Amino acid sequence: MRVKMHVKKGDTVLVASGKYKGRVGKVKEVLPKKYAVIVEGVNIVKKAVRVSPKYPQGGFIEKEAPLHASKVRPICPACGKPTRVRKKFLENGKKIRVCAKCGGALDTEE
Amino acid sequence: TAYDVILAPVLSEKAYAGFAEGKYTFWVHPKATKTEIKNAVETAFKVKVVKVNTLHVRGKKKRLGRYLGKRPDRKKAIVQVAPGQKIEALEGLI
Amino acid sequence: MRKQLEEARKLSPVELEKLVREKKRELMELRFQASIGQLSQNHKIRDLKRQIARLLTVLNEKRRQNA
Amino acid sequence: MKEGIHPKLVPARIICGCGNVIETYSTKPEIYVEVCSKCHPFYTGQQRFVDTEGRVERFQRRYGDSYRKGR
RNA sequence: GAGCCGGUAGCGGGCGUGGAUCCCUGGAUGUCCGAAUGGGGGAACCCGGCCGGCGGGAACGCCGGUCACCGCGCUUUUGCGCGGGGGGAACCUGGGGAACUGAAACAUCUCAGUACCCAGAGGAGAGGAAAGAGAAAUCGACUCCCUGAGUAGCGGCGAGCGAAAGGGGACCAGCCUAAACCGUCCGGCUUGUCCGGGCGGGGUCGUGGGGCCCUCGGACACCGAAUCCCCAGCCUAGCCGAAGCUGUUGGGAAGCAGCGCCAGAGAGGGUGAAAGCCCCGUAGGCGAAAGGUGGGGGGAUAGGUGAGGGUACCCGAGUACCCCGUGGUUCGUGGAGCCAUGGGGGAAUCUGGGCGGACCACCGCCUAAGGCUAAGUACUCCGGGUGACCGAUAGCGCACCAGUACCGUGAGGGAAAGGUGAAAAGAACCCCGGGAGGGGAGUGAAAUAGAGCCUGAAACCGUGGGCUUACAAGCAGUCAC
RNA sequence: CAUGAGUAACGAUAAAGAGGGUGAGAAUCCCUCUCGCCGUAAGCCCAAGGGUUCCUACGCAAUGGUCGUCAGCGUAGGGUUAGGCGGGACCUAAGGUGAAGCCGAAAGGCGUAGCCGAAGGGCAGCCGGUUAAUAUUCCGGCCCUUCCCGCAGGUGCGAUG
RNA sequence: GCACAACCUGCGGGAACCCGUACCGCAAACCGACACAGGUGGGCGGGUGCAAGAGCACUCAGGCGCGCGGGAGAACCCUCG
Repeated sequence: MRVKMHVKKGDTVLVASGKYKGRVGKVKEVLPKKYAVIVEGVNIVKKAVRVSPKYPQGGFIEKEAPLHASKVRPICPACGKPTRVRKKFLENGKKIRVCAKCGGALDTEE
Repeated sequence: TAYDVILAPVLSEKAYAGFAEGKYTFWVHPKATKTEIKNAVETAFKVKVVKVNTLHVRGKKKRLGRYLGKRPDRKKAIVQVAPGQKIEALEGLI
Repeated sequence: MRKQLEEARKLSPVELEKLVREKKRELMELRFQASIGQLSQNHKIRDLKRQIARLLTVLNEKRRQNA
Repeated sequence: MKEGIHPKLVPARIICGCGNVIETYSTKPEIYVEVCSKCHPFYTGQQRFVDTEGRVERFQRRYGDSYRKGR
């Protein structure tokens, strides 16, 4: 939780929570880790405006706070994140490797 | 530095009528010489600078929560045509 | 428009001259716009300014190289 | 500055006083005069080559003028 | 490394893994004021003279490049080509320099050479190779610390004030120039043989230097940046990086419990109530760059140093020195020394001349009246870190739109206000009402957590209840009943 | 946070009464009608100094010494433009500055000259009409101002000493 | 220098920028910490009457009605007969 981070759009687990049921992290800041797991919001029973239906009450409430979420999940769930061994000419690949592994290859899924 | 442009039309109401038949009013770089008006005028809108006058105004009365202010400096200048040409679209407009 | 960075690289005296001048006029166009299209304009304004800015950065670079 | 000397520095200080004596004569020193003052020289001149001056100050003067007199 | 269009989140539109936000180093215009300097001027705004430009050409008017002053050296003709100046919390040198209070008065004295006005060099200057110490046939630059005695002593000898060599310590380069003599030379005057100014050898370190005669002499020394190349220390961006889940009481758990875990890194904070194994690029260790800075270690660059006697001597300051008029100094007038200068006098080249003992006779001491700088104590703007250092009336007054509100003419003075909650889910909607605000619904773990909204007591005013009160004189009370 | 205190006080003894109106509510706003006090001022006018505000539109919980649907109050938007008015684009005194110069321990003291420096000098327009709002600035009628290019006619023209 | 292209003078042509007004403004907007009866510069100061007149009394234009109201109205200070 700093100028540096955890997972990004990613897809991860909820340990100390109410859901645990991991899923799509719609957006995650740089400093306040502020990340939305699309896993628990509300309605803000909207303005009474025609902003929302003239008869409103916003629906998708999803600002995800706490940072006990168990980011990253290869064939393994709760795991920290490795770093590199480069291996290839100019190779950062700070992919995530521990027990199972996941790096969010630019392919099949984030 | 030398980017000729130096203005923002006088979207102002009262100023309208003039636009309407022969003169036109605008906001101009608080500073341009009146002859500056004549030149920006002339080469800018391909016209015939006639009667170039000037006025200025700063802001008064803007309360800001716990502190306050009243705005910056808005400059006014009016120039007239020779035949009634140019500014067309602008004028039909507002 | 890093590409524009390129064109930049490309032109020289009277060129960059009237380029930035005309472009500038363009942004004027914007100034005018201050109450019409507007919405998608935004960018014409901010970026266009940044662009012409570059124009100048260059002129400086080149003729500076000169004298 | 505008009045030191010209041929060095003689423009400044002076703390002083007195009261009275009578020492290895009959006793101690009638001691006291908490006073302060100035203390300095004088002015004069000669010629470069048709048209001149000097200004300067006293002694240092005399020797000096002699000196550039040598040239 | 993958998100950003600063604190505004909102509107209305966006840029970007063909390194976008952003961290750093060097880039570009860089408005007008402010040393201001082209001129003026109540700064932050009005004037002007030169070449370029554009426009309606000339007149107008903008971008522009333009044009103080100073002293400073150079071609006397470039007046071309430099310098400074303008700052700066504290430290710093010198310039000038005060009452209180003490001396229970107070005139010597005292605070003190302290406060303050100033000028100025810095990043630190200060001082800095001895006419020193000190008396032992001794030391050896200067500066700062401990000690040296608060003795030696200074004094209405009263209040008081108060050293210095040595020793312990730290830090240890030393280096130079006019000093006529050399010759060289150009100017000299005026010519021969004087002075003037350039090159030098001489360019005194603890004493020679020069000129004549002879012994001479044929590779180790670097500066105070002499100087250059580097591992340039950093600057700000870097990187990794140790091990748990199941349960479980909970709105919560990181907690109780179970078993499994790390450790050259149980420093701390952060993740809805107190984790080594969850957040943290930390303690673990390592990391790293082509710019901006150098001591080291070494090189080279190395100016310039680095011999012996002989001989008539001439060769570091214009005033030493002595009279009085004064400063220093532990010295306040004294038997009072040395350095230091304001008046008048007014010279010596190493048999020279001040210095130990007022002074005289001695021995001894040092070598004056020019020059340069490093290194060790000071200082704190600014950065980092630690605190039997502080919690919002203490802390900087100042914890965040406080040096601003606001008083004063100016000078100048100089507040207050920190927290809703765990996260905004902070209040659709219905109902009295002009509104506020008031009852409901939803919030939620609570909303006597509801927006000045945590904990939220005393004071004071309030709604209800208990006892009590219209022949009563008493702080109070209070013992009794 | 109390207390006299819900008493003292409302800023001038230049008085006001009605009708209708608009409003959630109008002694305290709007029209209109009776009525008193100014008038030599409670007139207008330039200037100073203030610097918002002025207007037009919404609003009143704060503010007026209660009111208050009123405002010089709050919110927003628009509002003054001049070759000839003024001041500089010119003059100067006192007077400040100051190249020179005289002068201080330093910082300065004094200062010709040239400059800065005035509803004191000097200079070319007025009146009638138009905006919520500004005017000899705008419009219009009428009357000029200097400076530049030229041409036409005319001359020892040509400093600012 | 002028004098052949300097100045005096007509006509034509063409020029002329900088800062300024709003409104208050003998006063609730300027000065007294207040919508404080204090002060603060020049312009006839309309009219009637009065010997004269910016004083007098009523008024012209033009300006108001001071900003907390209603109420009976005894003590008594005020103001005045």
